[PDB]
Amino acid sequence: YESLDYDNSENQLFLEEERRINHTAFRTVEIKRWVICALIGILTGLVACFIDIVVENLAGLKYRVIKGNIDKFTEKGGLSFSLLLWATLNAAFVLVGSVIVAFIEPVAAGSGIPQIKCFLNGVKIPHVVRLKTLVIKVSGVILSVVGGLAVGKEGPMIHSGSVIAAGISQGRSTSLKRDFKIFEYFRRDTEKRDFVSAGAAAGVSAAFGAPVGGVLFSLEEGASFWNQFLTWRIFFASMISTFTLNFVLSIYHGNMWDLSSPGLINFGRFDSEKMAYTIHEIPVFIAMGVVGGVLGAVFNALNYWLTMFRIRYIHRPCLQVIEAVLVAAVTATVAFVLIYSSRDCQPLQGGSMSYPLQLFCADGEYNSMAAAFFNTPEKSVVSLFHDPPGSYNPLTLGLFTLVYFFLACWTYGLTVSAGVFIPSLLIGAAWGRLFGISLSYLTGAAIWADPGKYALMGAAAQLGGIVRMTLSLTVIMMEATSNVTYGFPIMLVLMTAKIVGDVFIEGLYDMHIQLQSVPFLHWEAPVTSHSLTAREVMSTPVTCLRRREKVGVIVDVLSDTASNHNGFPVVARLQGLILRSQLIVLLKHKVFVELRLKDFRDAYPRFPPIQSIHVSQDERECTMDLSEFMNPSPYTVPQEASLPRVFKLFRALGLRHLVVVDNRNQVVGLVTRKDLARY
Amino acid sequence: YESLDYDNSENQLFLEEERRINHTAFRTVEIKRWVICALIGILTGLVACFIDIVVENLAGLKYRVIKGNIDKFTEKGGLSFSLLLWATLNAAFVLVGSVIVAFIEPVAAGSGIPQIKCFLNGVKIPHVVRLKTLVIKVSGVILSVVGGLAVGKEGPMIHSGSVIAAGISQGRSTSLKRDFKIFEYFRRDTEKRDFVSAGAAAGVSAAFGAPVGGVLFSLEEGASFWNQFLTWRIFFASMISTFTLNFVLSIYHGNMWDLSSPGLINFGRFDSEKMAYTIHEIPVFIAMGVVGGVLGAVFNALNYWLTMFRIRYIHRPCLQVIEAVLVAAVTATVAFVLIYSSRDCQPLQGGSMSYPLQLFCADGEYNSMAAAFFNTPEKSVVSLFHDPPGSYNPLTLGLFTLVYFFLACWTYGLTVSAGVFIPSLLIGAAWGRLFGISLSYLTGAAIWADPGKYALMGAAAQLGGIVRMTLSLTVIMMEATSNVTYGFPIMLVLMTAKIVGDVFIEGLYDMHIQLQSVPFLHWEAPVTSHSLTAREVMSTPVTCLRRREKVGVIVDVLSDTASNHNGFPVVEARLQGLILRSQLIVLLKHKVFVRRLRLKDFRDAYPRFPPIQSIHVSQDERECTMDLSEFMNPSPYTVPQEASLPRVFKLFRALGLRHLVVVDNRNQVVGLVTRKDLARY
Amino acid sequence: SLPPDLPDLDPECRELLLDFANSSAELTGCLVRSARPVRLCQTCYPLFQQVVSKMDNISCARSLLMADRMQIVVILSEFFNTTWQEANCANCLTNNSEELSNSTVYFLNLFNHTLTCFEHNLNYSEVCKNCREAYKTLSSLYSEMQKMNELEHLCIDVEDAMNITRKLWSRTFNCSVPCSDTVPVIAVSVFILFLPVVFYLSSFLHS
Amino acid sequence: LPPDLPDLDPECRELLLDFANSSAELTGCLVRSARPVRLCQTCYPLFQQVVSKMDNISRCARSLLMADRMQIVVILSEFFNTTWQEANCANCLTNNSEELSNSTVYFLNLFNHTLTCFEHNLNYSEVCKNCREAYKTLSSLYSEMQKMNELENHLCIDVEDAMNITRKLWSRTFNCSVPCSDTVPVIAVSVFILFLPVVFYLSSFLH
Ligand SMILES: Nc1ncnc2c1ncn2[C@@H]1O[C@H](COP(=O)(O)OP(=O)(O)OP(=O)(O)O)[C@@H](O)[C@H]1O
Ligand SMILES: Nc1ncnc2c1ncn2[C@@H]1O[C@H](COP(=O)(O)OP(=O)(O)OP(=O)(O)O)[C@@H](O)[C@H]1O
Ligand SMILES: *[C@@H]1O[C@H](CO)[C@@H](O[C@@H]2O[C@H](CO)[C@@H](O)[C@H](O)[C@H]2NC(C)=O)[C@H](O)[C@H]1NC(C)=O
Ligand SMILES: *[C@@H]1O[C@H](CO)[C@@H](O[C@@H]2O[C@H](CO)[C@@H](O)[C@H](O)[C@H]2NC(C)=O)[C@H](O)[C@H]1NC(C)=O
Ligand SMILES: [Cl-]
Ligand SMILES: [Cl-]
Ligand SMILES: [Cl-]
Ligand SMILES: [Cl-]
Repeated sequence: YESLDYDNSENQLFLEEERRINHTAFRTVEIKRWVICALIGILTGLVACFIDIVVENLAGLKYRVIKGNIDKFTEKGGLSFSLLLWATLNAAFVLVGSVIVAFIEPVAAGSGIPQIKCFLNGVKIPHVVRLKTLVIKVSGVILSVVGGLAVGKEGPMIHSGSVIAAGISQGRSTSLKRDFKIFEYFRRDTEKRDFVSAGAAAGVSAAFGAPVGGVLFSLEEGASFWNQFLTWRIFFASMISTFTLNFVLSIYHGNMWDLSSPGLINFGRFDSEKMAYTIHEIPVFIAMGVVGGVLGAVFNALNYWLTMFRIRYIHRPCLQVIEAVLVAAVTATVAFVLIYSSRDCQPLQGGSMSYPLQLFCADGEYNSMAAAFFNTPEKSVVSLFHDPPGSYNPLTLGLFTLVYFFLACWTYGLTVSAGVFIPSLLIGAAWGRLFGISLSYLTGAAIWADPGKYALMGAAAQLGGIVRMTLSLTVIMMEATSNVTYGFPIMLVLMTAKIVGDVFIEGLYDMHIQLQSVPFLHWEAPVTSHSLTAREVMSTPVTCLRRREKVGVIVDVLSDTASNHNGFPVVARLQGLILRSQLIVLLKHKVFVELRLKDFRDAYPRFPPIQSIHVSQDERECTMDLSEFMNPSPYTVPQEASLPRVFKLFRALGLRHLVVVDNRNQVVGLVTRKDLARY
Repeated sequence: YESLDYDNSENQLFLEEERRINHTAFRTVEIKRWVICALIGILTGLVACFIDIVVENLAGLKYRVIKGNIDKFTEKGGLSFSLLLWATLNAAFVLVGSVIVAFIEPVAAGSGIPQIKCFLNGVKIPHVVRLKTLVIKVSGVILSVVGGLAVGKEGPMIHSGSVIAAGISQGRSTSLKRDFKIFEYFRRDTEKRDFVSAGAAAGVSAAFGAPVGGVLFSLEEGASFWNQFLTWRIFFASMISTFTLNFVLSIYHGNMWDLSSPGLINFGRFDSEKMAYTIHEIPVFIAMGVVGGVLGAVFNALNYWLTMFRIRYIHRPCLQVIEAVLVAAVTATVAFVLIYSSRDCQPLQGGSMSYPLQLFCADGEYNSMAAAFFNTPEKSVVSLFHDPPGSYNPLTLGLFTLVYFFLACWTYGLTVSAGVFIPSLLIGAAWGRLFGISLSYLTGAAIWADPGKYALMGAAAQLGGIVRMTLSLTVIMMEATSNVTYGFPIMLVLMTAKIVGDVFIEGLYDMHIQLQSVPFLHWEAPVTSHSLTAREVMSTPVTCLRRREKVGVIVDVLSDTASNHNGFPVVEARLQGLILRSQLIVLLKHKVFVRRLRLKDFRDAYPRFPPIQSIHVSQDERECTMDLSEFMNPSPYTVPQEASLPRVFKLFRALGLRHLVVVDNRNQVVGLVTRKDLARY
Repeated sequence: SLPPDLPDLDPECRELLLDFANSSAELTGCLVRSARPVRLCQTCYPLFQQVVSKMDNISCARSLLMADRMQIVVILSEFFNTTWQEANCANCLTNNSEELSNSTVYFLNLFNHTLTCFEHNLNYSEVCKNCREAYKTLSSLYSEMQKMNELEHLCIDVEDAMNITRKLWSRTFNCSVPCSDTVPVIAVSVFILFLPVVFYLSSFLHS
Repeated sequence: LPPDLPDLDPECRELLLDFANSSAELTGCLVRSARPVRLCQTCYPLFQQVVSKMDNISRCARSLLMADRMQIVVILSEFFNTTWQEANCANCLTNNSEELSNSTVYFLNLFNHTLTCFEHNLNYSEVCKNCREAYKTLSSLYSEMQKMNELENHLCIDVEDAMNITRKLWSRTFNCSVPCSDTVPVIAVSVFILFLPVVFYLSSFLH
């Protein structure tokens, strides 16, 4: 794992080009960023529209075929053969969607939220923003939602928008050998991390209909200095993506004048009279946050021990395709078993089923366990919300909730592309609704005991107990419900669920980051670590170069095979810092004492190794002056600076190599991400 | 003007303090920040509720006295006495309100928003966060609004919440001379700027019902590194503020479980399906942003020249009182002349006029120019958004929009506590409704040309053109209209308004900052600035101190009476650290001359440090030394002298610094950057 | 022997549906007959109260009321209630819908006297003179009852009468007040608007 | 007096008293065909003539409809149209509301046949035998009409009430049920699939 070099060099070639660009009148590299942020938002909204349309048509076809087969063998009596169809139809879509993740690109597995959360921190997962990853993740999340797994499709929209963002901003393909002569200025890691931040915000905004929650998501992960123009561009892209999704889906729904679907999930309207809360049920919400904190801890611990089994045993690509197919057949079978043995029936209440399956009901009514399945989980989240009381049976809703918990915990580390927000919101709104049935039983039909109000708090509690998002998730929940007064009980519930969750276990997104062993700087230094200085956490025998260094020892430092370093201060008073990629581009063009920033950005993705460049014996005795190619003002800390002081220069102004100096300006020690996340 | 000193020293007394409070059984200090922020939110919400109830009951009594005499003399004759009564009542309330700002505390004049932007930027305006400043701004807003001025009350909640947040964060009242010592740790100005940010955000959320707009307001100002738990505490204080206002106003109005008043102004709800927008009126929205930018530039130019007239000629407090009285008298007469001469009558539908005048109307009808006045401007804004088409005569709104534009521009620089958000929204919703009446006439009453929707876009356009804030104003408008899809045209309109307005003149808050010579720092380096280096920005001769030197050098450096510097790098001439003036005064008052001096001894005189004139050292004390090792900042931030100006400006701004030491190729101090050399460009 | 209420009703509940159908057709025809001269809250206030009694005598409730997705008796009683509380006919009735209250019959008496005094004095110069005091005491009583309601719209029966009287007095009679009051308003307005230029010149010159 | 202010024009009082006559008739028709829901087939000419009598006044339009804050002739016609749209009586009528459509008159004749067979076949086992063949074609014709009117996008209330009575009489109160023993093959395929994960997890753990 390598870091991205987000801090610019500001060398002589940087200063010479920024003078050349501000001599051509009406300097235009700033308007290009606005064009790119608009295109990022438009394309993220279009990919969300493509996923939504394809998933609803293919799921419509599959459930229509399965419904037509249950209806045929109902009174004839061959319902064993109709379990075999739905087990096979789930297994066939999950087979195709798990081969393309396990055999072609395994970084597409799961949601890409830990990987983009690691990219905005500053490590590069190796294939995270390639075009092949985008294609596989979009086709795989479609094939895994159609394959019937206990998953969602909103989580993978963050990674898709970030890949689009890193793709169109470069003006190159890099997989197709296309060099468009259009931008060429944005091919550094500063611009890329800024645009991927914009694309991740656009992905959140398309997923939930929450643009400001997407902006706050991008500001939490990627916790930098305040940049007014970047936050304004990110907000611009986020609004563009919400509007583009809504506008193309309203054309497809046949109206175009009702901009009514801003996200991929739409919580509805909470301005009702039954939806109002009072101050006396604030500790009821605190108790629900306690319950959501302890169930998310059980969810995370059972998934930790399930992930630990799989890394040691189910880790061959053919062996993890077979696991996903079996989970698909078992979800089909457990759904059919709960549907078959269910007894409550129910008539239509205005499109509340959309595949009304009469199995054994009384010819005007329909099987209501079959309506908990056979729906999208989004429609089930919206229907546990907003329904009038008496709409659910406590036995069947309680038995659906218990089963879906283990099905969604057992479907998270599978080798498919898949989200976990919508399973968490469905688990929480289900036991949130059941808490409302008991409240409406123990107090009579009181107006404040509306069970659709408690599904919201329960969904917030379970989503906060599994993944411990507080500030962005409160704004997402408050912005999807269109009610600003709900953010006070929602934020109390999310505080309580984070505290009660963090006492037990780490949290689902951080836990897989920790199991994949990436460095991953946190928000602050650890609490019992204020007594350390910089001289404890630093790398003390620093390998250095000089301003006028001989060439035969530059190639000797870069060829060591035990000390794979990428940052070299050039000195022994500190004069600056040079990178490994720059000083390989210096040796390729033979820049000796025996280049105008186009060349240091020409070979920019995947710089060549030192075992690809041939220096003759006569050229190992000449000199390479590094004085105009080095970063002349690197960031330094004194040797006595405390660890919270050096943690916050590193994380905020996102650094790669931090030099520790004496009071003689003598280089003693070097600080990077590994030296500074191991405490 | 001085700076905050927001960066902690982290001297050996600070390390001793943290190490000592970390060995106790339980560390309570992070939990105390949460109860301080909850109290900040509760008290900000209660101050907003007090202002709302008192303005409602005082202005309710005032218009009944005026309506009772307009209705009395309208058939017998004598309507000039009702004009004299209304001008005299306005003059009396604005007399009392302006005499306590002009003579007692002049810094409470206007809204507190430029002063709070300067405090979050790191400038100390000498009275901002102080108990006498609070009680005159709270009472002066009531007397400014009840006295009939073309102002709003929602604007100065930000300064009120900021003063509450800076006052209760200490357990000490420096005005009433009491000390209930509970919050001694937080007397250190790193905490104080972090608490004022939460109080400003709570003021924004109690003003508009927009909590995320408060957090984004106080993140734009105070543009620091990302602090996750500070931002989460600010969001906590902001939510508690809007909830406290909504809960106590629901108790006051009856129907306790009807939480329908999140802010002091409530835009209503915009899901009526006549409010929906399309994609082809996106360039119609861009055209309104051009109009808002041009009209806001006109507004700011007229207010600039009026303010430049008032600096030179109307600066005695008595003349400022007379000027405030004459504006309040003229506002009554302008309103009365437009009510008297108007020939527009309409019957009442429901609660629509709230003090109707059947002046010359036909016994079941009421005067509609009398309903543009005699209402709260919040009610005029809300009615301009949600009334059906055909509810406004174009000539009536035209004359009201024309005279209220010039009344609001003439009232802003007065020596009263008063906001300008609500007059800007009312100006813009007024011509925005006229522009929807014009589009509904050309298209033959099309459904997409609903004029209430265009009142909303024009209000945002005018508020963008007058004060040129984006990204905080955009989220406030999204969160008050309760509509996510509206944030796309509102963002487009605010972009267009800011871009069109910036080519003529600065924003109103920026103009009132720079008219009073405040060393204010913008978000980045001005134009190109990579051609300008750190060597050419900073002060080239630097007065330093040694680590262990005689105090006669200390007294002579501190009592120069021609420079008045507050930061001194301590050297050998290699840099060793940084010592302040205040710390050095505490080191001189106690006779710490060459371990019984803990870090609580620097927080004893913390707002008011004594001058060097209060320290008396003898001829024998001047010859002994003072080892500045335990007390200096052992690691100040430092740039080399070849550094670019954006690399200098970004480091200084994001850390809240007030001293940045410029250094050699060795560790030898060659310069110093101290906030006015970054603001001279 | 098909079971009761599945194909058709038993005659103990059928006849009860029939005499709900009797008094509900009388009330609808009364609402249309006494509609434009709005005598609604006084012509058939007893026809409304017999409907509420017949709606109480059906509580065979699960037979008639709640047996279908289209509950005709329920929606028709909701329509009659929504008409009755929007017309505010409780203001025209005294305490328990026995007869008209004293205030409303006094107002209708004054309205009858006002229209007869209009009719007697029938170029409407004889109308504005000699009939003004009846209009003034009528408007004073209307304002008194309108404030008496707001302490606790009026009844539509008296609001239409005042609407007829005001629309008759304002237009097609053109009665009005002369109100020669423009000149002192001009004087006091020009005197106050001239104070800012005096203040601004006097502060500019003396400096 | 002037016309229309305290009273009505004589060519306007007659057009209110005929709309009063047909509206009482329509209200009585609704409540008499309320619970055995014969609504859309009994009350269609009364509804059409109420619509025609309003069209003959909206073509003294200014003197009846737009003359008060409460518009009795408007709100009662709008109530009739909301009743007519919510019943979906246009499904029961053919093309121009002249007579009952062929689909509904054919459906309502099988409903009579099915109820006569229910009556003649009166232990409910002789009912379940010999009459499952009529319930089957009745339910299939109902599904045919339901998808047929879905080819235009509830059905008519006249046919939904008949099918509701028939299903409510067949499923409960006759308890005609189909046994359909299919538990044993369903359990055996359920246990076989749920045993595949423990085989996969053990055989990958041992190997
Ligand atoms: N020039 C150097 N001299 C000595 N130690 C170094 C040098 N550069 C890095 N290290 C140390 O090498 C160890 C491994 O980090 P590594 O060398 O991979 O970092 P890097 O190449 O600077 O960047 P990255 O973290 O992105 O890989 C750390 O302890 C780091 O401090
Ligand atoms: N110790 C110092 N030696 C020399 N020049 C200094 C020193 N401190 C400040 N200056 C410079 O003196 C000028 C006046 O600033 P001033 O002395 O008021 O700064 P300060 O009090 O240290 O900081 P501030 O006023 O911004 O809080 C500035 O150009 C500043 O850079
Ligand atoms: C079929 O008949 C049943 C009763 O026999 C109807 O049930 C009632 O429906 C109304 C309106 O939906 C509810 O308010 C009542 O509570 C229901 N009563 C009972 C006892 O369930 C049902 O609506 C009819 N269905 C159709 C399609 O007409
Ligand atoms: C008084 O009478 C006038 C008409 O003479 C009423 O005005 C009507 O009001 C309704 C809605 O309130 C409109 O739909 C009509 O178009 C209006 N009529 C005309 C001719 O414009 C008025 O409502 C009456 N007032 C009261 C209190 O009943
Ligand atoms: Cl998801
Ligand atoms: Cl996810
Ligand atoms: Cl304001
Ligand atoms: Cl303001």
